[PDB]
Amino acid sequence: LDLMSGILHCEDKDYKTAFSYFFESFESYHNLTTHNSYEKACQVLKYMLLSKIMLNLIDDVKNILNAKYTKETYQSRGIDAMKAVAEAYNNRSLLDFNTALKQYEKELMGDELTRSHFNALYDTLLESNLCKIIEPFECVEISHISKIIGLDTQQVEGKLSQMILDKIFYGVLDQGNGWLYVYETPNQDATYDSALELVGQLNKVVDQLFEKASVLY
Amino acid sequence: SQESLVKLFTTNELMRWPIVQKTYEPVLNEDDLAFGGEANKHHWEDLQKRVIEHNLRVISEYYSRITLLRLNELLDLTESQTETYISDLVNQGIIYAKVNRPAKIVNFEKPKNSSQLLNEWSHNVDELLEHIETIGHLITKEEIMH
Amino acid sequence: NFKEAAKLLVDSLATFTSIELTSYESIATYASVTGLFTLERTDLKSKVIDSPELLSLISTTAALQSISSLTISLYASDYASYFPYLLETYANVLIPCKYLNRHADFFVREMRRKVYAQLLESYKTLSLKSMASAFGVSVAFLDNDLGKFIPNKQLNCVIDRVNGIVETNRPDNKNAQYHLLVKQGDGLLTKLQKYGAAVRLT
Amino acid sequence: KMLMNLHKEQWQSGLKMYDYEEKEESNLAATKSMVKIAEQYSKRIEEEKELTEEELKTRYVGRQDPKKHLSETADETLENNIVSVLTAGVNSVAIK
Repeated sequence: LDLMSGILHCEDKDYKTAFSYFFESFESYHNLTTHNSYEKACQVLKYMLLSKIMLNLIDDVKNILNAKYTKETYQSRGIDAMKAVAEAYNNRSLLDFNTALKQYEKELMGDELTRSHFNALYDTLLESNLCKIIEPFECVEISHISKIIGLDTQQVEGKLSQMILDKIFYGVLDQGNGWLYVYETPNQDATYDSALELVGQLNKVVDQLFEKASVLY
Repeated sequence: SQESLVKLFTTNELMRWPIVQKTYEPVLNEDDLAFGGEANKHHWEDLQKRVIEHNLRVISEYYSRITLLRLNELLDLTESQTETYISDLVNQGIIYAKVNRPAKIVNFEKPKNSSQLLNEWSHNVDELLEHIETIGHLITKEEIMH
Repeated sequence: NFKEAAKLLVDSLATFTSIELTSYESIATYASVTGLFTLERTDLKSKVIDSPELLSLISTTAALQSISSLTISLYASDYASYFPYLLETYANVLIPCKYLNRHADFFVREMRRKVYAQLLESYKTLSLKSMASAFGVSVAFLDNDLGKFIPNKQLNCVIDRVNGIVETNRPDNKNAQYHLLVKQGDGLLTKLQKYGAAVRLT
Repeated sequence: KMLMNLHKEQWQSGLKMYDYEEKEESNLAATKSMVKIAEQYSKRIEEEKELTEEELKTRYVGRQDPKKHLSETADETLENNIVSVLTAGVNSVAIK
């Protein structure tokens, strides 16, 4: 019961509830008899490490670890993965994660929940680093972003196109010089918007007037 | 002895590292628990950062626009160093800036809307009319004098 | 006009009661068509990709399948795979339908307009080859399709054939909001005149 | 004459323009408020055309008159903004 809820609130993206539920199921699975609860202690444990990585508190990934149940009783490739990704999100190094999931690929393929949260994780990580670079910069080359961010030149240009569409900086990428302009400018004014409504009102009113004048004709 | 070092950073003048280094080299680099001790030998190296970060305050206020190529002379840095130190310093909130990567111009500025610029322009006008009224009173007054 | 259609039919996914009214897989297909037409990214993604109702119904038949894959590709900016899905949508969805046989021509033409216009919003400059390659067409063929769509305008672009770029003009600022108002006002002035001459005659 | 007079810059207070933040405020409020009294104006004239004038005005919100009130606001904000344009055009050219 707790397991199911654990996965589902984790997916809904609340990692405070997930961690509590997956702590509860850790107590049950670990200490009662094993028939498949070997496999299910091991899996709940990996999702406990994952939840902390999303919060960006990575000391708690390390507090959970110890060779008493985490590198002793359940010892998997998956344990090494989680601390690798943990270091990488904290560092702000998307390159470290990219190396990490390459060599922990077999953990990744086998679990659905990890795979969903390592996508969530990739895009949240990419946006936070990307910001840092383009906040004190304008007219900045795409090659220059790429070195810092850990990505190919193209991969950067492709991603940048999507950030504009979400409107998280709403700029334009100029591809013929490779420069990125960030525009935070208001292109909107209050008077003008309210004026479109005011005029709108009068058009409806003039139809209503026309009926009353029908008698004259 | 103390007064000459502290005085430099209470003013908002320009200053340059190879010069500041030399001045205090047989005064305070020869006093331990300041610069030139052991752990303090590795803080003489820190003094460099302080001079730069103070200079950027001055330069932002004073230059509304300056070339980068000029900026790297001033701070006594090369291009790689100079961009890093402006970027960190924009985040901290002391200055607000935009830096261009091809090697064009680095503009230091604070945002100013249409409404804001005009407000200043309202105040100028009001103040000019107060100036003229008091001037008419002292002319009348001169007729009494002579 | 589909503006009304979307509104009624996205709701008709949730609760449907059917007495001489056509199948629930049939109603789902129609709803995806009307979603695309009306709404833009942010809204679209909620309504017709994240519906619980469509996600429980899956795809098993051709018609539903092609329409569905097209919709995710408009959102997800895979423009490569967009045109094979677009072409599938012409044959299997628009034309065998009674209520879209006459709106098939209009719907595909619009679709070509939107996808290229989305790309343009994220760009100030592109190159001709990059742009063409993504679509999976030729530069020559691309200039030709742009050259029907631009006069009427939803793209908001020009093409410099000479420097080899595609350049993008932006009239969105206060300029845009001024143009919106003067035109709406031009009509109010026409109507006021028109009724007024008639009573002044009486 | 002694009572009628005022300051030495009261006869020299039309050159004293206002801060334009405040003038923007004046622009913004008047347009917004008129949308809501206009809405009120639409409801009033949907009916109100059977017999007995006072009754109809009691029924369809013809008392608490929005027709009168919409005109009033418009005129009021209209006379202000003619002088504000006048002020700016004088001060820019005159001084410099």
